[PDB]
Amino acid sequence: GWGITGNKGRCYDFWMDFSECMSHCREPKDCTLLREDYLECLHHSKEFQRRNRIYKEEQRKLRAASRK
Amino acid sequence: LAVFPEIFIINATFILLIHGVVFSTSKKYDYPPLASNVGWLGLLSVLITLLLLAAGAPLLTIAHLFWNNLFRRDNFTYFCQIFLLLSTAGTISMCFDFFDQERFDAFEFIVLILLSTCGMLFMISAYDLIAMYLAIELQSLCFYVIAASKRKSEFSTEAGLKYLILGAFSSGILLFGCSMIYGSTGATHFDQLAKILTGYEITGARSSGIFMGILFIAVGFLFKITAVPFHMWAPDIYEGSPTPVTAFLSIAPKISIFANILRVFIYGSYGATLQQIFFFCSIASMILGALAAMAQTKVKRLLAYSSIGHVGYICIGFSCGTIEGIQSLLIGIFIYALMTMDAFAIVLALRQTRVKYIADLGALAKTNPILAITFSITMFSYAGIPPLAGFCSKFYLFFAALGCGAYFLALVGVVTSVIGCFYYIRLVKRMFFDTPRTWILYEPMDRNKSLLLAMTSFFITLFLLYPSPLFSVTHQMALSL
Amino acid sequence: MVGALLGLGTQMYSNALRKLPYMRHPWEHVVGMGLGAVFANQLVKWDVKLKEDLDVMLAKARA
Amino acid sequence: DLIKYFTFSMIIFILGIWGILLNRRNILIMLMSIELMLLAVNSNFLVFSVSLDDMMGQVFALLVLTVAAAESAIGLAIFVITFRV
Amino acid sequence: NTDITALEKAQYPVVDRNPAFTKVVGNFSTLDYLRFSTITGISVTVGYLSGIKPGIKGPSMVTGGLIGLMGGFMYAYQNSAGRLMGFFPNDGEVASYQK
Amino acid sequence: ILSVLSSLALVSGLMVVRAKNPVHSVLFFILVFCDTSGLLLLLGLDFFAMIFLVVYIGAIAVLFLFVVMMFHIQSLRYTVYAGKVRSWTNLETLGNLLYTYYFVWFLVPSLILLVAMIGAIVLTMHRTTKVKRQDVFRRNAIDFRRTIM
Amino acid sequence: AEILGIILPLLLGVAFLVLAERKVMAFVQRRKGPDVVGSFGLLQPLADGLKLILKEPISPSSANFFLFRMAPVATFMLSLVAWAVVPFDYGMVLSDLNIGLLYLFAISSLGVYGIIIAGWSSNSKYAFLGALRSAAQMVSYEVSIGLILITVLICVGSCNLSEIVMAQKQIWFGIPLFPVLVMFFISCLAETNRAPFDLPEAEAELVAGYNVEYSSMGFALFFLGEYANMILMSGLCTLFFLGGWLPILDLPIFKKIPGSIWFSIKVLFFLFLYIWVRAAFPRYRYDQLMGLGWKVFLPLSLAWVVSVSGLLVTFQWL
Amino acid sequence: EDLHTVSNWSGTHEVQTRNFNQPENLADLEALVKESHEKKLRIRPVGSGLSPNGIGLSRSGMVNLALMDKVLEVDKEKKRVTVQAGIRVQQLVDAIKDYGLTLQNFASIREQQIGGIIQVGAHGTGARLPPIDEQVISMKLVTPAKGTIELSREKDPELFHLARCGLGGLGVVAEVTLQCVARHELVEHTYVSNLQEIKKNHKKLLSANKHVKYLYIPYTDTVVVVTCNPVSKWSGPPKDKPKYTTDEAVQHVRDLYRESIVKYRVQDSGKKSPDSSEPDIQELSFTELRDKLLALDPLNDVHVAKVNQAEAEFWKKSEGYRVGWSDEILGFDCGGQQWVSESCFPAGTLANPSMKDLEYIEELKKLIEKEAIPAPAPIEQRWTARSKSPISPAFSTSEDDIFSWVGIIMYLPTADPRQRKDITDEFFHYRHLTQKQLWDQFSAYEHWAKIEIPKDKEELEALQARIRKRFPVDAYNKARRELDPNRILSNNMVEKLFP
Repeated sequence: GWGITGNKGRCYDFWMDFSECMSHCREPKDCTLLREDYLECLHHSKEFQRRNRIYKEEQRKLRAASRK
Repeated sequence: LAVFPEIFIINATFILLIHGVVFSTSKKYDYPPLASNVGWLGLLSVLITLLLLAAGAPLLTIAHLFWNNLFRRDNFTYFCQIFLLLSTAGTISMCFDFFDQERFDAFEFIVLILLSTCGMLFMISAYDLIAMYLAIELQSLCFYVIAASKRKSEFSTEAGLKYLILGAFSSGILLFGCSMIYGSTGATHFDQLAKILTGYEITGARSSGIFMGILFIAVGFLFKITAVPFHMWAPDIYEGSPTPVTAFLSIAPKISIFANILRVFIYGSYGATLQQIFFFCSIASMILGALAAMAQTKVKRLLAYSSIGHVGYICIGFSCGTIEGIQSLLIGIFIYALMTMDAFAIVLALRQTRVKYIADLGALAKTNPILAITFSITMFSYAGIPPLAGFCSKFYLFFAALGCGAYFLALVGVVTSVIGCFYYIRLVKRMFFDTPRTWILYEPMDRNKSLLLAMTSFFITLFLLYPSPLFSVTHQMALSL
Repeated sequence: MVGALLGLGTQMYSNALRKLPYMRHPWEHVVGMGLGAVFANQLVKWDVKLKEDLDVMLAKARA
Repeated sequence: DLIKYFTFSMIIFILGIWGILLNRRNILIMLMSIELMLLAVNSNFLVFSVSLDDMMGQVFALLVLTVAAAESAIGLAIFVITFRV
Repeated sequence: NTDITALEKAQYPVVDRNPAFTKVVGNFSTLDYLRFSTITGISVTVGYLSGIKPGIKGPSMVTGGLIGLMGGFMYAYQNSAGRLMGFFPNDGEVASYQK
Repeated sequence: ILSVLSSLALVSGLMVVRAKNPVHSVLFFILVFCDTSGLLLLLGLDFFAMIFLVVYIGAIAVLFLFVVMMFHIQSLRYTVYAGKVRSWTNLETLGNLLYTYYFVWFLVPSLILLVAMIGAIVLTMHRTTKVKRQDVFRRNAIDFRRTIM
Repeated sequence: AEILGIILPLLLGVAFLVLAERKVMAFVQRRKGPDVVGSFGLLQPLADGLKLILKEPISPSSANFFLFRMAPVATFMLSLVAWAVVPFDYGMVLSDLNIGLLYLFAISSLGVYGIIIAGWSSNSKYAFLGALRSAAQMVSYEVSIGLILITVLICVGSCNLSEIVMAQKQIWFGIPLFPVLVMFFISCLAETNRAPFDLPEAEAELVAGYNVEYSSMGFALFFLGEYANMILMSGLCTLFFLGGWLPILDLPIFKKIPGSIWFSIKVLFFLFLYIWVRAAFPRYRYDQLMGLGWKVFLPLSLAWVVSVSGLLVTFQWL
Repeated sequence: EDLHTVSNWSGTHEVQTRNFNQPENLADLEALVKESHEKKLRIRPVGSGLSPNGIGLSRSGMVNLALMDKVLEVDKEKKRVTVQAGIRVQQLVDAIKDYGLTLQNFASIREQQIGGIIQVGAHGTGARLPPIDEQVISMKLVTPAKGTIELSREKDPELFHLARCGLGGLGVVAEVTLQCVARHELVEHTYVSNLQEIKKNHKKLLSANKHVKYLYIPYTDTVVVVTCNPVSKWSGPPKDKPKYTTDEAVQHVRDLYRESIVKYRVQDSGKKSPDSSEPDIQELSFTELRDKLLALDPLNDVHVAKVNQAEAEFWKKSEGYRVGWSDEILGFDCGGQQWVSESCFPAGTLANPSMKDLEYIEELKKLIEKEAIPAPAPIEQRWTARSKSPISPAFSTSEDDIFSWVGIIMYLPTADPRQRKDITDEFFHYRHLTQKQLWDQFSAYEHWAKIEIPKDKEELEALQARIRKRFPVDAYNKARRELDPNRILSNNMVEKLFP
C-alpha cells in the first residue's frame, strides 16, 4: 500500500485493519465494518454523504429564507 | 526462484530468435529457410518447458514475493499449464508440414508461437489484474503477428487487421474494467480483490464501482474466446487465414482464456451476475453454431462455427456454479481440443486441395477410405453421438447442468446437438452415400499429422472403455480453485 | 499391457493417409506406448489419492 | 472533485468506444479512438491513484503507457502493411 | 524483503532450507548429472537434426546445445534443490548425517 | 480557471471521432494529449505529464501524423508536517517500486517492448532486407535453358 | 514578466551567434569574417536582420497563415521555452522543475513536431522528404541523448538541473565520463543539424529543405531557431558534464568567482567547439549518419548506463 | 456442526475465530507430532495466553484447534460429552444444555479451551461441588509418535490425575469425555458487602448455598461479592403443560456472556437499571462512570466505592433475582487479560478442626488487607471440593476434603507497562501475600493457571524442589519423563514444575 508521496499511502492502514480482520474471519459480512471503513478512507464517500446533508440542511434554511 | 519454467521458454525464445536472425542473415549459409529448423527445435522448447513445469509442480510455489505481488502458481494452473503446452506442441506438430510447403523463411514466426506460449503460461498463473492484462496482451500480440504473416496476400493481412482491432478492443475493454475494479478495491491483486469482493452480491450488498469494472473485464474476455455476444469478425478471422495458423488461434488462446476466466471470476468475484451472462452466451453460441453449421458451407468456416458451438457447451460449466459443472467444462475443453486438433489435421490432410466446398471434400470413400472414416469420427465428436468421447463430456456437462438445474440451458444444448447431428449425417452421407463431386484424389501428409489423428481418433473411440482417468483429472483442477 | 496393443493400432492406420502399406521398422514402438498405459494408471492412483485430498483439503480449508 | 476528474475521463472513454462503433469503416480513426480509450483508462488510473493516495495506480499507469505505446506501434505498422505498396 | 518460505512446503525432511548456489549445484546426484546430460543430448541431437535442412548443422547444434544446457541445468537444479529443500524424495540426507 | 478547461480535451476528443479530414483528427488527437498532460500536471503527477508528452506527442501521434501525411485517407486542512521532511519526487517513488517490488510487471513490459520490436521488424521490413533481399534464387540443372519454354 | 529577460538576451545571443560562427569558422580558414559592417562586424547581425526585414516578399500569400506561419513560431517557442529550466547560477533558473531533465526531453519530442509540420506545410516532395529525414535524425540521436542523460542522472540524485550542476562540486562529470561528453557533444551535434552531421543541411539542400514560402521571416526564424537550439544544446553539455556554474574551486585571489560568468565561459567553449567542429570535418551523408546513431552512439550509450550504474552500485557511490 | 459459510464454493474462504494460525488435519497433526518425535522440536497446542502460566509456547510448534472446536459429540443416554480438548468451555456447556444436561462446575473464563482448563487445575465454586478435573470421565492422550490411546478415569485413575495435574506437560489430551449432571437452575446474585461483614457472613453463605465467591477491591471497606444458588426442581409453582409460561418462575432464559464486546448500547429500555455485572451497562451515565473506574485505580478513585454501592442498590431497584439454567448462568472472567498470581489454602478434613472455615476466610482476607502493595483489580476467593472417588469411578480412593482458592489480580496493561508487573511479582514473592516466605509451611496449592512463585526469574528453586516438597508431584515428575521420552509436548513453566 505505497502512495503518491509514499509515506505508507493513506488507506493502507485501513486495508491493514481490513486484512488483519480478514485473517480467519468468520465471513466478510462479519468484518464488513473494516471494509466499509477502508472504502470510506479510499473514496471519502461517507464524509461526502454527510457533507451533502449538512450542505442541504444549511442550504434548505438559506433557500427557505431566500424564497420567503 | 519459482519462475524458472516460464524463464526457460523466454530464454529458449531469445536463443532461437538470436539463432534464427544470425543464421538467416548469413551469406555463408546462403540466407537459409530457418523455419522448420526453428521448428522441431521449436516443439522441443515447448516439451522442455513442459518437463520443467511438471518437474517443479511441488516447487512452483517457492516464495511469497512471486505469488503475492506478481503471479501465483497453483495445482489447477499446473494441470492446465501442462495441457496448454501439450496443446501448443500438438498444433506445431501438424503445422510443420505447412512450413515445409510454404516458402517459410519466417524463423520469427516460431519465436512468436513460443513467446505466445510464454504469455499463455504467465496468463494461466497470473494472479493480478495487471499481470493478467499484461500476459493477455503478450499472448494476443504474438497471435496478431502470426495472422498477418503472409504479407504478399492481403487476405491474411486484412484478416489480421480485424483480429488486431478485436484484440485491441478486447484488451482495452478488459483494461478499463481493471481501472474501475482498482478504484473500489485499492489493490490490483486477485487475492486482495477476492477479500473485498467476497460475496459482494450487487443486489445484497451495494458495490457500484466494483460492478462497473466487473462489467468491462467480463466483456473483454468474451471477445477473446469468440463468445457469440462479441463474436464480431472473429469467425471471419478463422476462414480468411490459412488452415494451420487458424488452428493455432482456434485452441491454445481459447484454452488459455477459459482457464484464465475461471480463475479471474469464480475466485475473485461473487455476485449473481457473472454466472447468468455465461448462461445467456452458452445458449446463444450453441444456437448460433447450430444455425451456422447448416448455414455455412466452406469446410474451414464450418469448423469455426462447430468450435463456437462447442465453446457454448464449455461455457455452461462456468454458468452452473457447481464444482462438478466446472469439472464438466474441463472435460469438454480437453475433448474439444483433441477433436479440434484432429479436425484441423484432417483438413490439413487434404493439403493438396485448394479452398474447396464440402461436396468437393466428398468422394473420399473410394480413395483414402480410412481417412473418410476418420473424418466421420471428427464430425461425430462435436455432434454428440454417444460412442465418441465428446458425447461423454457433453453428458457430464448435461448431467452436471441437470444437477445444477439448468434444464432450459441443457435442453437447448441437446437441441443444438440434434441440429448439428442432422448436418453431420448429411456430411457423412456426402462423404460416401452421395454428392461425390468428381471422384477427386487426395495426397499424403507427414507422420506427425497422421499420428495426431491416430493418437486422437483411437482415444476418442477408446474413451468409452476407460473414461475414468479424464474425469478424475478434471475434477481435481476445479476443486483446486 | 493394453497400451502396447493401443500403440500397434495407432502406428497402423497412421500413414494410411499416405497409403503406406502395413507397418515398418519405427511402427513397432508399442513398448513405448505400453509405458504410457502404465504411467496413465499410476497417475490415476496418485490423482485419486490427491482427488480424495482435494475434497479433504477443501474441508480443512472450509474450517 | 474526484468525480469531475473521473466522469470526464469516463466520457472520454465513452467517446473512444463511440468512435470505435461508428468508424468501423475508417481504421485510422479506429486506432485514434483505441489510444483515446487507453488514455481515458490511463488518466483514470492516475486520477484514482492520486485520490486513493496509492502508488499501484501510477505503476499500472506507467505500464499501460509503455504497453499502449507498443500497441500503437504494432497497430500503425499493421495499418501501413494493410495499405500494401 | 524476500523469504524462501513455500506453500505446500517440507513434505519431506528438509536438509538445508534455502540452499546456496554452488552447494545445491554441488549436490548433483549421478541422476541429476544424468538428467542434465540426457536433456543436453536430446537438445543437441534435435538442434543438429533440425539444421540438416538449412545447411546449419553445426551452429544449430551449438544453439540447441545452449538451450539444452540452460534447460537441463535448470532441471537438475530444480531436482537437487527440491531435494536439499524438503520437496522431493530426498534420500541424500546421508550427505548431512555423514559430513 | 484552468481546472475546468478539461472541456478542451473533451471537445477535441469528440472531434477525432467526428472528423473526415484526417489532419484535423490527428491535430485534435495531439490536442487531447496536450490537455490530458495539462490535467496530469494539475494533479501534481509531473512525471506522467512529461511521459505523456514524450511517448504520445513525440512518438505515437508522430506515427499517426506519418500515417496521415503519407497514405492519405481520402481553512480546515491539518497538514501533517511528517512525511514532508523528505519529499519524494514522483520518479523516486515510482522507482522505489517498479524495479524492486513489482519488478516482474516491469520485465513483462520489457517483453512487450521486445515483441513490439520483433513485430515492427517482421511486419514493416517490407521485403527490403534479408527477408527477401537474400537473392532472386536460381538453379541451373533443373532449369530447361530453352529445352522447355 | 521576466521571460523578457531570458528571451531578448537569447535573441541577441542567437543574432550574435550567426556572427560568432561566421567569424570563428572564418578565422579557422585564415580569413577575417564579417569585419566591415560594425567595428569588428559587431553590427553585421543587425545588418543581416534589418536586411531580411526590408526584403519585399516574393509572393504575399497571407491566405495560408494558420498552417506554416505559426509552425516556425512553434519551433522557435520550443527552442526558447527549453531555456526556462536551464540554470545559469545558483537560484538563477527561471523555474526549478524537480523533473527538469525529463521536461527538456519532452521539449525535444515536441521539436520533432515543429520540424515535421514546418516541412509538411511546404508542398515540395523533395523538401518534405528532407524535413522527414531531418526529423528522423533529430529523433534517432535522441535515444542516445536520452541514455547519456540517464548516465549523468545515475551519477546525480535527481533530474533537477540545479542539482545536476550542484552534484558536480567534487568533480565535473566531464572528467570521469569524458567518453560520455564526447558522445553527448557528437549527439547534440547530430540532434540539432549543425554538425559534421548535416546532409539535410548540405548548403543547398537546407534552404530548399525547410519551406517554400520564405518571405525572409521564415528563413531568419529557422536560423534563429537552429542557433538557439544550438545555444541550448551547448548549455546542456555544460550543465550535465561540465560544472554548470561551478569554478575549478581553486578559490583564487584574482577571481571573485561569479557563477553566471562561469556558465557563460563554458557555453562559449561548447559553442566554439560547435563552430571549430563544423569547420574541420566533412559531412556524414545521412546514410552513415543514421547508421552511427543506432550502431555507434546507442550501443556506446547503453554500455555507459550499465558501466556508470555498475561501478556506482558495487562501490556504494550512489 | 458446520463452518460460517464459504463464498468461493470451496474451502478457500476460511473461518476459525480463535486459533487464527490454522490447525492441520488430525492425522496430519499426528504426522507433525511424529516428525517432531523422530526433529526433537517442542510442540504445544495453540494457547490463548489468558492464563498467566504458558501452556502454549510461541517458540514451540502450535497446533490449530479450530476443527476440534467445530466437532462436538454429546450422548444423552450416557450423560457424557465426548469432545476434543480444543473446544472452548462455553461452547461445550452450551452443547450440554442443548442436550438437556448441565455441568456441575464451570471454568473462570469462557474463552479458554476446556481441555486446557482441565490441565490448569480445573475447579469450580462450591464446597459440595466436585471440581472439573474430577468431572471428566475419560481422556485420550497423543501417543508421542503416531496415533492416540483412549483412556478412562476408572481404567487409569492415577495416570489420569497425573496428566491433569501435569498441565498437559505429561501428555496432550486429543479428546476429553466429561460426565454431565441432570439439568438444574442457578440464580446469580450480585451485591457489595463489607469485607469484615462478608468474612463473618462466609459461614452463613456456605450454609445457605454451599458455593462462595468473594471479590476484594482495595481502599474500599465494602467489597463486591457474587454468589450462585441452585433452586429446587419445580420450586414454587409445579410444572404444567405450558413448557415456558408455567416453568418461567422455576427456569427463565437469561443472557450468558452477553458483553462479548466492552462497548455496549447506552440506550435505556425495559427495567433500564444500570449494573456492571449481569449486563455491561443499562444507562449512558453509568457507562461514563465505568470508563473513569478503568482509567483510575480504586485507591485514587472515590467514585468506584460509591459505584459499587450504587450498583448493589440498582440490583435491588431491578429484578430481585435472575433465575437461569446451570449451563446458562455462570461467572465469566472478562476478555481482557490481567496477570493473576497467588497460592490457594487447602481446607483438609484433618485441618478443618485445627482451622475453622470462618478462620480460613478471615486469615486470607486479613492477609489481602495487610498486603504492602495493593492490587487494583478485584481478588476472587472461591471454594472447590476434593477429587472424590464416588463422583467419577476410580480405583484410587481419595479422602473427602475442601479447598479455598485466592488469586491476586493487578492491571497488566498500564502507563510505563510491566513496571507494575515487576513490583507486583516482588509483592507476591515477599509481601504479606507471599507464595513461599510464609505459605511454604501452609503448603497452599498454587493454581496451575496462575504463574508459580513470581517472578520466576527471582526464584526457580521453588518450582523444581519446593513444589515437590509441598505436594507429592515427585511421581508426576518421573511420569512426565516416562510419558514423553522425547518431551516434544514441553512447556517451559511445566519444565520448572516437573523435570
